[PDB]
Amino acid sequence: IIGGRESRPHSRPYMAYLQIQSPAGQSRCGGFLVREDFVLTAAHCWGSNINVTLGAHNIQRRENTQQHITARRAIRHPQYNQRTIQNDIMLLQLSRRVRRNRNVNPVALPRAQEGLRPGTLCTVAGWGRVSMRRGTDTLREVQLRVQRDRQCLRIFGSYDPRRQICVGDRRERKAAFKGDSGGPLLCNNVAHGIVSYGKSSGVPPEVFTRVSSFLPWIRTTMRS
Ligand SMILES: *P(=O)(O)[C@H](Cc1ccccc1)NC(=O)[C@@H]1CCCN1C(=O)[C@@H](NC(=O)CCC(=O)O)C(C)C
Repeated sequence: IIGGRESRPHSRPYMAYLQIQSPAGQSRCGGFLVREDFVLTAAHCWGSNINVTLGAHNIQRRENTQQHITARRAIRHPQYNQRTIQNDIMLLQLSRRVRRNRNVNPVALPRAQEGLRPGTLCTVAGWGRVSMRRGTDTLREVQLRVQRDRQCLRIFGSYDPRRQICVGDRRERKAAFKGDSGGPLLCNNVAHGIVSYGKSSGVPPEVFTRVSSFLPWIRTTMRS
């Protein structure tokens, strides 16, 4: 997270930290709990072995609020396109349900087909880098403004307004960045987006997967 602030500890109980493949550091992403046994994240964060940490603030410390659970299945959307980074969404079915408590609980999802007005203020959180030079050990967050699709439509070749959201005012140095992929974009306390990609500079606007477009697939995968 660039341009944000450290989150009040344990105030976003749905946040998940993903350790992808061995050794401990092969790759990292964020995610968010959507049910006691399921975490939503970005498909590009896929790995053969994924260790999910819930209840954390400082991911470099053994905190007593932390629950570490391995992902039993990592279900990438069927049409995920690694080249264009399209349909960048994945469900992680946990090997055991989390023990639900104040520090560990699911976030609300939007209703299907629910859109979002440009200009809307949303919050994104994560353990990603804060600059090209440094990272963070603790959770941070920042408020970003929803942009007109039109703007991303002209900046990123493979942008699809029906499945993605254009996010962040170029005028502010605020953005999700490396390591924040898979994290949620919370708009009025509902998880509307998933951090997907942007410019290597970290300069906004950037692209988030639009969760409300995948509700039927989400619901099918968790039910079935
Ligand atoms: P996530 O893995 O932590 C990451 C998050 C991010 C957000 C905004 C800016 C930079 C990073 N996502 C990625 O690294 C994704 C997934 C692999 C490719 N990708 C990138 O976003 C890349 N950018 C693009 O392909 C667009 C480049 C452009 O139009 O300039 C690179 C690797 C940053």
